[PDB]
Amino acid sequence: QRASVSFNKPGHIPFGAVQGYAPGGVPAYSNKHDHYFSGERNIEDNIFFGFKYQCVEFARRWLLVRKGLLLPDVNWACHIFQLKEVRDAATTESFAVLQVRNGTTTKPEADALLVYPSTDANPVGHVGTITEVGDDYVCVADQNYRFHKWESSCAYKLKLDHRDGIWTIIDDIDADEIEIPLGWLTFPGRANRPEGAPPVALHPSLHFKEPPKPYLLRRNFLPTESKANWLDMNNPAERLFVEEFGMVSYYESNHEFHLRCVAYGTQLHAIFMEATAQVIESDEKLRLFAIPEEFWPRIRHSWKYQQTYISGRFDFAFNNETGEVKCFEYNADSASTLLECGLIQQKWAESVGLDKQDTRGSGFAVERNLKMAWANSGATGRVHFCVDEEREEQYTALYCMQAAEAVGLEGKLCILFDEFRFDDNGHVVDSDGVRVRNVWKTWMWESAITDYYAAREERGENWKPSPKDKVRLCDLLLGDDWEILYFEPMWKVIPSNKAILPMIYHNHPEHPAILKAEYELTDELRKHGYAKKPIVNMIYQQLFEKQDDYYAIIGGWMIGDAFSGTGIREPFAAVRIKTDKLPHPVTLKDIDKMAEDE
Ligand SMILES: [Cl-]
Repeated sequence: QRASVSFNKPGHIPFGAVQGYAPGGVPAYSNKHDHYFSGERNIEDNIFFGFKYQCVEFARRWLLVRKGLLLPDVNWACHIFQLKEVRDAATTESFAVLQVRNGTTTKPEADALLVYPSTDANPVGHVGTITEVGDDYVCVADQNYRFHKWESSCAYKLKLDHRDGIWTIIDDIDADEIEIPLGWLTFPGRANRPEGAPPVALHPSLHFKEPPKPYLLRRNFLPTESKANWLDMNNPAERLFVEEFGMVSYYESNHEFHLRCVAYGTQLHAIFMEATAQVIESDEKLRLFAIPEEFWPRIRHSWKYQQTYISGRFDFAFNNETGEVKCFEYNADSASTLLECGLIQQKWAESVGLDKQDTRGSGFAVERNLKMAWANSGATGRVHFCVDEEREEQYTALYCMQAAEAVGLEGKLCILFDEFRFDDNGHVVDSDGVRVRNVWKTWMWESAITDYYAAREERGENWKPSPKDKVRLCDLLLGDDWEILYFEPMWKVIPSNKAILPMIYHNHPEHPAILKAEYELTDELRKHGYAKKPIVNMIYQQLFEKQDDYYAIIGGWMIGDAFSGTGIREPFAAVRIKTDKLPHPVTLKDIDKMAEDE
């Protein structure tokens, strides 16, 4: 009936899989899906090509293999069009490129970098490689645009229009979204390196140097400008926040700290998902995780049916001396503190004047990634956002709801269960008679399980749902309709259970962020030092080694499948990321931009 959903889209190939080869033997690797950021550098033979696998990464790696020229650092792809100078990889000698505008009498040529402008859904623009030119087409090799396995030596072919001697490359593959590139960069006077030529030997001056150690430093600040009414009371979420909490100190990181969180967060999310699958398929593990046996079929169906999810938050610890990040838990079934990270902390920074050019807020990607999670969640139609009478649950719901609605979903906030009736056929419908199909909720699956059993005593087990009956939590979350999409799905209780911590350590002891953890105390744990943590028996976890006497826990947000930001609790504290200044930016608008924006 209703079809299974997943964040993996048909015919898109996994992250890092080879899509194909541009002429001259340059592989394009999959970046999973658009706007995906891995946090992982691609460094081969001491050359830093870019982030696995963004479009500038391919451009730089292509340019080096094909022509032996090194593309300088540039943050936004569209800014490549203002490039005047690359460097010869072997000599470091400067080499001048030629800017050729699209839509003039100059025909494009093979072995040029094609640059797309910034659009509304592609703020960074795009770069690819023109591999071949015909009388009415150009072939383009790139990364991070199309995710299919290539059938030939390019990702796609673009129309090349010719009218009155004027040549215009038009991207009209997708029907509505017609994009017209800015132009392309040629490398006049530089031949392609020979077939079979030995690899390019980068001059030692141009090798990747060790970036500075991550840092996370507590700062104390006396504001220059301080705004009194810095939240928008016409936004419901912000109004409820001000009603809970009302209208200095903060944390500053560097970009290396942020990247480590993105990389470790993304990698851990996969590790936790892998261990969740092992629990799902084991009866003994389901028992250990205190899933009642009666719900085993329900939770196993959830795991197969719904591989989408909106939010989850790691708890990280960080050591400033060693740069080490460790993970204590994945609060994978929660959205608590999202609004604070995604919005409040930036608006606070602006009010006291911290929104200077030299930093950005650490929850900058949250809003965009939320919209993206909702768009690829599988939820269509009406989504009921279901909360208790707690302001925090309400404003978390409203913030997730704003994102849903921004991508064409229709939201209804439901506080407790008065919005809902059973119709003449035993189904939960709302006050518009619309039958429930999608539920985002703050209600915990454990509370639903408890409500399920209470209702079972109260109502009987011969009980048929009828229109006279009040809808309860267990009818909303654990009803006869197992094809309702739930945000956060039922299986999400598994990665959230600390019983998983020994499993991820057994599976992945090599991972730098993984704490040693066992179900029984081992002499290794006694020697290192341990904490004994209960689970709904015990787990024993290794101990992990204060600024102005403040202990701080870092929250690392997964929003859909994207690591989307950090927030701190000492009590909620703002996190600012100091921006990497480029010494030799290609254009002034590229300063303070971030490759994370792609
Ligand atoms: Cl459907």
